[PDB]
Amino acid sequence: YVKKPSYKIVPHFLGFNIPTVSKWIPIFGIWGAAAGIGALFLIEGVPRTRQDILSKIPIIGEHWIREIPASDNPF
Amino acid sequence: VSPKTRTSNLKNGLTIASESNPLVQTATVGVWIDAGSRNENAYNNGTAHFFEHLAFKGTDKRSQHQLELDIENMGGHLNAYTSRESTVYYAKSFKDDVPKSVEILADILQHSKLAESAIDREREVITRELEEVNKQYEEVVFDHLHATAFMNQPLGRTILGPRENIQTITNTELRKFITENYTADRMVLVGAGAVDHDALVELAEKYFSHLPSSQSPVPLGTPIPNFVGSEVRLRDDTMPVAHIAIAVEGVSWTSEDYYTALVAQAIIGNYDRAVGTSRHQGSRLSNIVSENNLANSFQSFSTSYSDTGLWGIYLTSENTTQIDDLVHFTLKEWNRLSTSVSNLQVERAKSQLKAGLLLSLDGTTYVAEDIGRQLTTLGRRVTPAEVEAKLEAVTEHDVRAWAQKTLYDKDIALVGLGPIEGLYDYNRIRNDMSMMRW
Amino acid sequence: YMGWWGHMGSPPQKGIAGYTISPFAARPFAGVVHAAIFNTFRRTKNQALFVILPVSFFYYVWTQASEKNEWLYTKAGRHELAKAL
Amino acid sequence: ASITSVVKTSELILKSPLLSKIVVPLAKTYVKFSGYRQLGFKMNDLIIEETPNMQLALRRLPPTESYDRVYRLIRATQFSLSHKLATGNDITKPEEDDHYLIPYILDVEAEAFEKDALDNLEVV
Amino acid sequence: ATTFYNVFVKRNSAFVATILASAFVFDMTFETAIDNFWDRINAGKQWKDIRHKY
Amino acid sequence: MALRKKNSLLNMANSYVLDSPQPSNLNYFWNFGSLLALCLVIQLATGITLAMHYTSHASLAFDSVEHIMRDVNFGWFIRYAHANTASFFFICIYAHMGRNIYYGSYKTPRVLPWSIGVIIFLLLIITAFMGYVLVFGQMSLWGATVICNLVSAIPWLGEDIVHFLWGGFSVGNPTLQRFFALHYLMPFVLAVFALLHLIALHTAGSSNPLGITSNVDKLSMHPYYSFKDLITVFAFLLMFTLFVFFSPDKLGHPDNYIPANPMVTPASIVPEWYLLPFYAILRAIPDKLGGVIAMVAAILILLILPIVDRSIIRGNAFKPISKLLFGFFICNFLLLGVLGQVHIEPPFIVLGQICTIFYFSYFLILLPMVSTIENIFFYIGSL
Amino acid sequence: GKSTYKIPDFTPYLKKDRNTDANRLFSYFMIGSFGMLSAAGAKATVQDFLSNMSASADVLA
Ligand code: HEM
Ligand code: HEM
Ligand SMILES: CCCCCC[C@H]1C(=O)O[C@H](C)[C@H](NC(=O)c2cccc(NC=O)c2O)C(=O)O[C@@H](C)[C@@H]1OC(=O)CC(C)C
Ligand SMILES: CCCCCCCCCCCCO[C@@H]1O[C@H](CO)[C@@H](O[C@H]2O[C@H](CO)[C@@H](O)[C@H](O)[C@H]2O)[C@H](O)[C@H]1O
Repeated sequence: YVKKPSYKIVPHFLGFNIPTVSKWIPIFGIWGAAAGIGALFLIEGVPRTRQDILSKIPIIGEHWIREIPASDNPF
Repeated sequence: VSPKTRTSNLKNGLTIASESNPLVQTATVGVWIDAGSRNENAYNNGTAHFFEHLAFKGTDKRSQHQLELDIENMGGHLNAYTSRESTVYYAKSFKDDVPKSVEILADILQHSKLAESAIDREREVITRELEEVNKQYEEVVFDHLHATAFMNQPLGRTILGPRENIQTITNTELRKFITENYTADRMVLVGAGAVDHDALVELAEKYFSHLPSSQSPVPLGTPIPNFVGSEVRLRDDTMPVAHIAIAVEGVSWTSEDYYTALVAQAIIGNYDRAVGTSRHQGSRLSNIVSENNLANSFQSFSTSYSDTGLWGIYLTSENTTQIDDLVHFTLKEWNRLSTSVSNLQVERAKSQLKAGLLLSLDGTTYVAEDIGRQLTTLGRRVTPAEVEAKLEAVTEHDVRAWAQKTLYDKDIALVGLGPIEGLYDYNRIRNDMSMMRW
Repeated sequence: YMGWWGHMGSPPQKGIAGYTISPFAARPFAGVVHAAIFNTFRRTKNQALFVILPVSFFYYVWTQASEKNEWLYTKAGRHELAKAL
Repeated sequence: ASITSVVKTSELILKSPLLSKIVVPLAKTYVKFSGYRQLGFKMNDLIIEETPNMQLALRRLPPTESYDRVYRLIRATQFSLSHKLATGNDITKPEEDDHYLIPYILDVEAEAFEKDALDNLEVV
Repeated sequence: ATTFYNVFVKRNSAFVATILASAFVFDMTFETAIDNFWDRINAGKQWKDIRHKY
Repeated sequence: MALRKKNSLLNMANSYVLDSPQPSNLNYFWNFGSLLALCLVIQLATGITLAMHYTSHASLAFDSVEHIMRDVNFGWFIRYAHANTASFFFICIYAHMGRNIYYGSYKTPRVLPWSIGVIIFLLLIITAFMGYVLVFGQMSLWGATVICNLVSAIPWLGEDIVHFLWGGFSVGNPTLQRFFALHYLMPFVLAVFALLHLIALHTAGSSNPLGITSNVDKLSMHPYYSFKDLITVFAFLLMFTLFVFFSPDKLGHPDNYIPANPMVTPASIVPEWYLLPFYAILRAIPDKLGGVIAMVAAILILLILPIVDRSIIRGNAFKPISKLLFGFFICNFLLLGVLGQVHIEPPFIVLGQICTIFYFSYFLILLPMVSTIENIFFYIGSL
Repeated sequence: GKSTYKIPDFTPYLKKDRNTDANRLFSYFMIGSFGMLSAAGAKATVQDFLSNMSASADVLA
């Protein structure tokens, strides 16, 4: 015989609880990657991005190490 | 702890299944048949329902009138229904009136006259039933829902059949149908209430012994359905209430996901503004709908067949300018079965179901319907202990997995009837089957 | 939260009679002298502290700071300036 | 803030003898300086009502109380625009400053906060 | 094939991430491919082809 | 049905300027909205006029402004009107924001008009800053130099961003031409956001000085507020007239009548008066990046008022402690202004830091504390 | 022409493999290709177009 239902209230805030948010943690991961890829993509042209990020990538990184021959460069 | 469901076979292969209850004074015996509209082709569609009418139109011994009197003298009543996959003929009686009722049912199933004169008489009665179902809106909506979901397939046909067939059904094709389909190996004689199993088995040996056996006896509940995402709109601006069903392809009786789909159905749940308690229900859709007066009612369903099913919701609403919100919120609640459900909702819905599947059985008719349904769909009665174990095995992870394969971004079948101007086109409804934020 | 004329969203009103007279029937400047003097005095007296306290405090602060700054950049303030840097 | 919060905290203060001894006289002075009574308002007339909860509490007021509230708001609005204060019977006397609305909003909020709690229950 | 759907398409966060990563790769490779093609159809015409004389 | 209600276009005007239901008790501080609309119109009219005479090339910009002053008929007026109305725009905008803070206009249900408002305030700052550069006097140049070198504090990319905005390695012709184009455009963006914050407000309607609902007692916007708005228009134009015609250079800085010289640095780079509080906040933080963040946070922190005000009552009319705290807050904001124009010397360095702490602690500590305590005092005090 | 449960003939347009993952995936490959080219095109457009704001050739000299 059961006298009372057996439950707890989980901590919550603004209608979010830890069980629910934990299900979405992966999704923020993917959106963060999407934002990372997207941001980096947008500034791929910026010379500093190439110098500091893109040229350092192994194998692929030589794609962004390009010199104008000094004979063809007005500046 | 319920009494044990006893099961015996005859020589022909008729199953007898009984659940005795020495606390009641009535009994429900009947015959559950693993056969229904789905067993017809397109030419004899409506035969099964036609037969239901003729079964009570007299036998080789008792005439129509004698039949009526014999049942009246028993004291109880007879009832029958034909569905897509199942036909039932049962007799509620007193304890000691069971031998009469088994004898009557055996008579109407094996030895029906089906006289041309009676076929011709019923042909008008059934024709008139085509124009009076029109009033039963839930049934109209579900009939269209099957028609479209299983377009040009056996499950998509109606039970009544087309007007054309009703005019051309002969006693020959009726005889042929019940000879091919109502075979011993497809039938279960069920007794619930004040029945002795051994007495029922003796009555079956006396009355159902000369039933035809099928050539190829497959096990009970043995079946190719190809769901079509599609919509039927039956706009009727003169109706005050809109009725809308949305469904996706659901699960068969013998799916591994059968219980998972029932838990998911319970997470959305039912709601009715006429019931006092409904505004307090835990279901998120219930809260949205009640706070915003979006609907009169909704009813989640999970209909199963031998090889497919429909899982969905049926909504009714007088709020004709916010049907879009009702459908929007409903479909976003389904999305959350894929994206958000946690131990919180799943454990709550399991608790509600652990009771609900046992609560349904509250009279002898309901017990008989349960024994009959389970024997003709699974081939056995599942004990409450096994049902409790299958429900306990359903985790949040299982529900999310199931929803992501069955609901998320899947095609829906959608039927709207009534003032549904505000129901958007197919694309916008189907676009709510996913969340861009996820 | 706000409607429009006819359904503004007021709780139902009942039992209030409102009366007013035409702008042409009124003296628009009736009792203006009394109001300009006695009413403005009342309203200002009631709010005076909430202006006087913060203004007097921040003015004192500024006065002290500006006077110190001035003094630090005199000959007399050479040493105190040297320490302050 | 929630009215529930205000009410609960106030009850903690009124319980503690020390705290009440120092706070209740302050609060009485505060309300005298606040000066809402000089526009013929009762305290509860000033609570922000453009919230779903408060709209619901206002709908639950007895018709009499509701009609009286509408008059007090209209009267105060007229004193506001005239830059006049209430005189005589229009001034709210301390004994007339009854918490007519607090019971209703506490019930509305009680249910809303129970609903939030129960939306987060975990079967054990 | 269900696997491919489940991984890259089912979650929109994954699908958008896949699209942007694809866009990055396409952008880089298409640049390189057009460069080579343009150099072949305009062979001996461009400065890079005559620069060696100087 | 009347045409003004029937016709879709007329109905939109009607809903905003004629039948709009307003509280009957708005006081004169509700008139700054329409003054800011008047400022925005004067700035568009004078601004577009100056654009017809101004040349955005750095070799000619300063000279074109002299041409406006000396050769164009009424050019002096159009120039001084444009320059002074920029000051009046900020007087009115600070007043309008002050009104909104004092009367709790930022509370539900008006968080959205308030939040859009905070963006309008940022656009106005940017607009006025770019306009200042167009003269290409010494303050124009040295302003653009120092302010765009704050962006250098953004880590890693900061330098690159600065050079990209300048269009070169220093403030020069490219910078001037692009600021002209943007300064022309930004006021139109500002007008659109001004219109959005009104559309957002239309759902709740105006707050009123008592902070109660006005649904009980409404007045048509016209004629009552139309005629009330004329009083402040004429009061404004009187103040405008005194500056524009009688003291046109009182609010400005003489350094901008010296042509830009990248070599010579002026005595004192102080911004226009209305930017001075934010400038003081920036000086208070020793770190370059810290300073910039603080300066931006000093504006964006207004967005959290809806959260940190915990009062059950809207506005300060009835809250004596909140009124005192608000008085101190406003005076501190003026003291920050004054500290923005003193030299970085003792004892103003420490004082500026204290005033900056006070500014932030109003939103983060005092307003949440004071509003909580007043809630309790209202309840206990009325039992 | 009368029964509304007799769904009109859609066999000219119905895909036999309509509920397969293969089927959905194909259409999202079209949508995703379109999103990919739009993303690549937008990046190209933005990068090229905003480069006007970088120092021009006369300035760089
Ligand atoms: C071009 C600048 C602006 C214009 C032209 C403008 C105009 C107006 C107008 C006409 C109104 C309604 C009348 C009034 O209450 O005065 C109003 C209300 C309001 N404005 Fe502004 N505004 C501007 C900038 C701002 C800023 C910077 C803010 C906030 C930081 C702001 C916040 C609000 C708010 C919250 C209201 C509603 C106040 C209420 O009625 O209670 N506005 N504005
Ligand atoms: C919110 C609206 C505006 C503000 C706050 C504003 C502010 C300013 C300021 C502060 C200056 C420096 C004034 C000086 O000391 O000479 C200025 C100059 C200028 N503004 Fe605006 N402006 C606004 C709108 C416009 C618009 C719409 C135009 C249209 C082109 C414009 C065109 C100019 C021109 C050409 C100058 C340079 C000539 C001069 O300094 O007088 N302005 N603006
Ligand atoms: C012609 C219709 C087009 C709608 C927009 C035009 C303007 C408009 O709505 O005017 C109104 C007169 C408005 N005043 C008020 O809300 C107001 C309300 C209550 C009390 C008072 N004052 C108290 O005594 C008011 O002053 C106002 O000045 O707001 C401008 C900013 C609007 O301009 C725009 O947003 C477009 C653009 C030029 C910025
Ligand atoms: C929120 C968005 C993020 C910020 C946006 C970034 C704005 C501008 C960044 C890159 C602009 C300059 O970046 C530069 O782009 C130009 C063309 O666009 C490229 O230039 C390349 O292609 C062009 C034609 O396409 C040729 O004329 C050039 O000889 C070649 O090098 C450079 O390889 C790259 O370094």
